[PDB]
Amino acid sequence: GVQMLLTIVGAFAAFSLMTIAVGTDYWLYSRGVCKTKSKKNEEVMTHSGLWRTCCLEGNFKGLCKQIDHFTAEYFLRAVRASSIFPILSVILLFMGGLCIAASEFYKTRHNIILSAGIFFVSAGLSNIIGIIVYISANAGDSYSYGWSFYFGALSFIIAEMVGVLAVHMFIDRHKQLRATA
Amino acid sequence: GVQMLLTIVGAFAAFSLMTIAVGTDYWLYSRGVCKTKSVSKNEEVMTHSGLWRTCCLEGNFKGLCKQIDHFPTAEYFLRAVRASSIFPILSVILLFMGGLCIAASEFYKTRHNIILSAGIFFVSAGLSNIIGIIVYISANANSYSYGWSFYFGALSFIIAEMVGVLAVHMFIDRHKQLRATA
Amino acid sequence: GVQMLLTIVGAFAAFSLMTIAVGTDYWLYSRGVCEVMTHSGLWRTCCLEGNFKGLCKQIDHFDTAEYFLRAVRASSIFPILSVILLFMGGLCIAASEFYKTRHNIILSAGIFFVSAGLSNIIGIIVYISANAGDNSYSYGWSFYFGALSFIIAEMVGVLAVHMFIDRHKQLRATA
Amino acid sequence: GVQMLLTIVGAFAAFSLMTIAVGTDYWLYSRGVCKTSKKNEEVMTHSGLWRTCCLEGNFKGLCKQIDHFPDTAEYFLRAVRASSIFPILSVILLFMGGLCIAASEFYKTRHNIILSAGIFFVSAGLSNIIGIIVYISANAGDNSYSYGWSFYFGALSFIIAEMVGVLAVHMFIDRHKQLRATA
Amino acid sequence: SKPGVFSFLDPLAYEIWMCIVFAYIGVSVVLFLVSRFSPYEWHQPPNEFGIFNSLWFSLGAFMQQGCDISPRSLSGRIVGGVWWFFTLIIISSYTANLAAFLTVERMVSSALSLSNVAGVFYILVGGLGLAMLVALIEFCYKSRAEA
Amino acid sequence: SKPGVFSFLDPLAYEIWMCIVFAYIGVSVVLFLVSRFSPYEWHQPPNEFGIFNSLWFSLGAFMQQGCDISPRSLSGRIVGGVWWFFTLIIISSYTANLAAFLTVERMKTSALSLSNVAGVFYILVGGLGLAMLVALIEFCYKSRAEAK
Amino acid sequence: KSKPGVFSFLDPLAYEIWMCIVFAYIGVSVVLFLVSRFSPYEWHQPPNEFGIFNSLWFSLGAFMQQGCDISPRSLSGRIVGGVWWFFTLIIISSYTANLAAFLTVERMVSTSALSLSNVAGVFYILVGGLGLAMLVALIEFCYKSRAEAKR
Amino acid sequence: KSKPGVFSFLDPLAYEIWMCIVFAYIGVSVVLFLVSRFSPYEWHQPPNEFGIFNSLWFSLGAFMQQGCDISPRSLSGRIVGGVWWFFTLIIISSYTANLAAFLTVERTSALSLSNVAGVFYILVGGLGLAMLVALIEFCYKSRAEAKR
Ligand SMILES: CCCCCCCC/C=C/CCCCCCCC(=O)OC[C@H](O)CO
Ligand SMILES: CCCCCCCC/C=C/CCCCCCCC(=O)OC[C@H](O)CO
Ligand SMILES: CCCCCCCC/C=C\CCCCCCCC(=O)OC[C@H](O)CO
Ligand SMILES: CCCCCCCC/C=C\CCCCCCCC(=O)OC[C@H](O)CO
Ligand SMILES: *C(=O)CCCCCCCCCCCCCCC
Ligand SMILES: *C(=O)CCCCCCCCCCCCCCC
Ligand SMILES: *C(=O)CCCCCCCCCCCCCCC
Ligand SMILES: *C(=O)CCCCCCCCCCCCCCC
Ligand SMILES: [Ca+2]
Repeated sequence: GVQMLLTIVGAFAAFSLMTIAVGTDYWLYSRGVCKTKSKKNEEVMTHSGLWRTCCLEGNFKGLCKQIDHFTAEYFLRAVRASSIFPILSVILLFMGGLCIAASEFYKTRHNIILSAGIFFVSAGLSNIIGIIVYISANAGDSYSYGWSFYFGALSFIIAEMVGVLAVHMFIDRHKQLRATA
Repeated sequence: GVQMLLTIVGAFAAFSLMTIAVGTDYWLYSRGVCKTKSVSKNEEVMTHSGLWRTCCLEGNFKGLCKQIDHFPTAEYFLRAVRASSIFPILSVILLFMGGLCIAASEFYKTRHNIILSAGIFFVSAGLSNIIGIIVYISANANSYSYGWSFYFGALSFIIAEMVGVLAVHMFIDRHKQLRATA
Repeated sequence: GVQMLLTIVGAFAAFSLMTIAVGTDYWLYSRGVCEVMTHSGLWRTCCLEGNFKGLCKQIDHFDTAEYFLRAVRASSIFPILSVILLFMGGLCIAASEFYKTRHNIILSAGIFFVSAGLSNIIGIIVYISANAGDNSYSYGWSFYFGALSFIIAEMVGVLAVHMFIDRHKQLRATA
Repeated sequence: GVQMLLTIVGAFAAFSLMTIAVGTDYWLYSRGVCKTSKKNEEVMTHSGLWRTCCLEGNFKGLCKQIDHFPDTAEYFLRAVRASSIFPILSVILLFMGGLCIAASEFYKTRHNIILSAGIFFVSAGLSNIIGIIVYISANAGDNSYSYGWSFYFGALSFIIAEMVGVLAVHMFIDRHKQLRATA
Repeated sequence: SKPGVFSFLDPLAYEIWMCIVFAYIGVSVVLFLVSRFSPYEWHQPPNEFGIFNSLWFSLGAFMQQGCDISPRSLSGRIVGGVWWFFTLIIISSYTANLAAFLTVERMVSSALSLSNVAGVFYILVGGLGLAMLVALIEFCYKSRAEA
Repeated sequence: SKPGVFSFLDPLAYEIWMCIVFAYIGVSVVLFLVSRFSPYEWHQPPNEFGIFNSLWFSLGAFMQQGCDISPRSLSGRIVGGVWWFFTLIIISSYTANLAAFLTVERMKTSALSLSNVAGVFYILVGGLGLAMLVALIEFCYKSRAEAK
Repeated sequence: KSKPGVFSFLDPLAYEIWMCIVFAYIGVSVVLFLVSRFSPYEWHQPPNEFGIFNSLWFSLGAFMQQGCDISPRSLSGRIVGGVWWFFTLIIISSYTANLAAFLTVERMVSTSALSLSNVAGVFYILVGGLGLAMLVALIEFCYKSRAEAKR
Repeated sequence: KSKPGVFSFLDPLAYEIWMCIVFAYIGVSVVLFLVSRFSPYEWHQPPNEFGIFNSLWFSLGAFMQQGCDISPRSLSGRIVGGVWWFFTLIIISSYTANLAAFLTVERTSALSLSNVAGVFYILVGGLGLAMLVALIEFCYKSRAEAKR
């Protein structure tokens, strides 16, 4: 059905975008250092990401380092470092996709669709917390966001929309059943 | 009945309390002078004032009242509206015409449109009172306090509005009986 | 019909008011030079007082946001778009007589009038955001004429849509 | 019944937690003198409603009596936080509500005893709020101050009293619905 | 220096607070009059704005709380409109004068404490005890009457 | 030190009131139009949004109050959705600016007085006068015309 | 740096007021419940919809200015909504007017837009409340489902 | 000299607080939809009017402080409604309070049209979109009917 195609296509997109966001280094465009700790100190335009930063110009152009991420202050810092939420969003979208995959091979199990709905909606919710934790921490420690930030931001919308679409399929399953009698 | 009793009592009370207020001079307990044409020192005493006169209360020159100097283009209008006290005086007129309506309502019976007149007059009288209080407060604006005269108008307001609802209720009930005979 | 009559009249009134406004040089009463009081307009500034009395002069209309607003005002599209859309509403009302069957013509008139008012309310927000962008100023008859065209256009717009709503209504009744 | 068992337990719980609150001396944890010639005092003290005893110092456990009269109109507060009638009126009301509930399970048919309990619990919780506000609004008049477990018992007692009040009304409603059913 | 109990009534003057009760009483009597005086409207009441549901509309309007009845007559739809503008200007003048009180008290050369809002809490617990009195009294009457 | 009767309008400039009144007519001749122009929704009207119930909803929204009617179509929720924003921004500006007008007493902080907001009553009590003049002309008409 | 706290949106009002709003909201919701439904002379079927649950909701809505659908229709139940609408009015006005005193006085020290960090605690509560709503709704679905399966 | 901008009514709250009010509006709405109509047991005609499109309108009227015609009547749905009315409250207060700080201390005259000239555009634009959305449906519904 057309709804399943949009759900499958939308599930793929939401998942691909988020994994790209978590695996790319274009979350922010700030001024900073690209060289390591070790001189000729100099602040250079850097395109930092969720994990590693990268030099955008100069003689170290493209050299990429590891963000030295480091009490409620520490809690947020730890959450942001590990980035559990931007990965838990990836995880939930993948789990949601298996449920849609499983649905075709278990037509009598309607619950398996609801699970995809909940997974997708929960995935979007984790992504919001990832965004907030990212920014909130990003400010505690001039700047413009890159595409990776907007890939995860777009992933939120797609996941919510696919979650809505998945919930509607669940209702339709039960709705047809009820009509039979 | 019981209804017309409450209305007639209320209508009379609102008229009395709003003729005393206009006619007495205990509206505002300020601190000023009640004398004039000072010969050739500056001394202001406590003087209860009203709509028409300022009267001393302490020291010498006691009792002595002096017509308030009302006029001593937005402010021109305010002084004129406050120097004539139309709104406080309009309220006595309306509350009186409302009384005439309740009286007539007995002789010229089966003319319900005289109870509605009564109710509207009483409601309009309350609305005049609000403006005459705002104008009064706005115009007069050390320490100052408000006296009984002021709390009579402010009480003549409620009593009137309440007589207004009673007179509207009587008009409703009158017409409802007509819708019930048929 | 009474409603059809209060539309033609209202439409011609709105169109007349706007056409006068867009061209009469009496929009703003400020102090400048063609420094003496002047009766500015939408295209020309004329010296109202003192010497050279009545001499006129084309207005000097000159981030990219600043430029943008300056241009849309310099060209006065919105006041003149409103002059265009009111004319089309007028034509549709006139053509509505020729074709009693087709009722989409009055609805077109309705949309034109309503949308024409929206072109005024935008020409009154670019002419106020820019005269201040570059006091004792005061607004004038030509201005209010414009504003009055809006009101008459929304009202005529309601009349047009009511005529439509009623025309389709009678069709339903027959059935 | 189940709805009654909770009411008995809830009445008892509310009354117990308020009596302990009014008696214990760990309402507030502030800095003050635990003793009636400059005295290097200012030692950490824990105060209740009538007694203030320091937590540390050479006077490990020495207590004292709060002085609540140390010019007009405001006085009325100093005299409502000195008799502490609102905390004490809340104890009395909760006790009276328990009597009603207990009397209810005996007489029966009366139905209006179960309601009375409902009015004696909801009002008890309402006297408690006023006592809480009066407490806080009096200390402010007189700042690391922290609250102890006697304050949080009087706060928890309020919650249990309102819930028993709902429960007692819900039993009154149910008694009357049973009457209407037989009708 | 400790604030007064009924201090939350100080941004607006007494004269405003007293004229806000005379306007409330005068908008509800006008709301009711126009709503029900006409016998050509009754066909069962025309609306619901009696003397009591109009005192609730005016109060609900003032406290920025959506009412459960809206006037549908032309006359009644004017009393409601001039009482939504009044409310708007008056409620935006307490919040904007309170923010002027609180500001100039800081820059003299801190969060609000219960001392500042002691009054609202009292009034509240005094209207909850007044409601239980006005509800248990009626209950006594209706019960003593059935006897 | 000499406040005006209508000094309650100072926060916003004159042109922001000449345009809150042109936006209110606009958003009402659009709400009505989009709600009732269509003949494929009628049967009895579709919704309670004529040209009078629209001019109310808009004067209900701008006053932060509510009306029993609420747009139910996509075309009607857009209108009602952008006028619920053009309200939040303005009703807030008016406050946030009035707080500026009262903090910096440009020519310590005194209480507001009746003379500052006197107009807010001359108008109310004028709308209670107009309301009674509109209610009675009806009664005066509906009575005589029917009695005839 | 002076990094603002997570739960800093609650600065304007002291900790006492906040605790006392929760206590003055539980009371208003019990008294409303009582004054409305305790009297059986009104019942004919409940006379009002103000059950304890629908009272904890009217009182909540009222506080957040957000209007609701139910509204008291008795003299008693109206003295509980009238003093609660006035309480609500002063408290919300005193939060906005003290948050506007802080933000100003700080602007006079010697850009300025509020930053997510300032009010990041109102997003955590939101996404947390959203997830509790999706838990309260499934433990109900699950529950009801098991019953249907056994029977 | 700093001329006011067009979309300067969005200054009090920063960029990341206007993007996250859109990510939270789409989050509340979806969640409200789900918790209300996912249960097959409550169904039967739906139990509540909180479909997806009616959940995007409830969550919008809440944020704009206006009222809607539906209030959730379930525990699940009433939690979403309550954590969103609290969010809304803190954010609409933080805008009025920050705006006041922006107008009180300039780092105080009547607010000028330019200062809000941007809201009035979004209004007209919304009104314009509204009419398009309406006439497109009409056009479609018109031909498709004659084609029958
Ligand atoms: C069916 C449910 C309802 C759906 C319909 C809801 C109403 C549509 C408008 C929403 C908010 C109002 C418009 C918000 C405009 C924000 C500002 C803007 O357009 O952009 C600013 C610009 O980015 C600066 O650089
Ligand atoms: C079913 C009818 C009833 C429905 C009920 C729905 C409840 C929704 C919650 C509303 C506001 C929640 C406010 C949460 C405030 C949290 C405060 C906090 O976390 O404070 C931390 C710390 O203590 C600071 O010092
Ligand atoms: C929907 C059908 C019924 C609608 C009923 C609407 C009633 C009026 C509502 C609000 C306007 C209030 C203010 C009106 C007057 C403001 C203008 C004014 O008087 O301005 C004076 C100023 O001095 C000039 O320079
Ligand atoms: C239809 C029934 C509608 C509902 C009816 C009940 C609603 C009550 C609402 C507000 C009460 C406000 C009370 C304000 C008390 C002010 C106290 C006062 O006057 O204080 C003077 C001050 O102490 C000198 O210094
Ligand atoms: C019949 O006559 C019974 C009603 C009369 C007595 C009412 C007693 C209760 C009054 C209301 C509760 C007040 C609580 C105050 C708490 C501080
Ligand atoms: C039928 O023809 C009725 C005509 C009479 C209409 C009277 C309108 C009421 C006037 C109310 C006045 C209110 C203000 C009072 C103080 C000036
Ligand atoms: C039946 O088995 C009911 C128990 C299962 C409940 C599962 C709840 C999942 C959705 C809520 C959690 C959301 C996580 C993300 C929040 C940010
Ligand atoms: C069928 O598809 C025909 C649709 C016709 C749509 C016409 C345009 C809609 C309204 C636009 C209004 C613009 C107002 C602002 C002008 C500056
Ligand atoms: Ca403010």
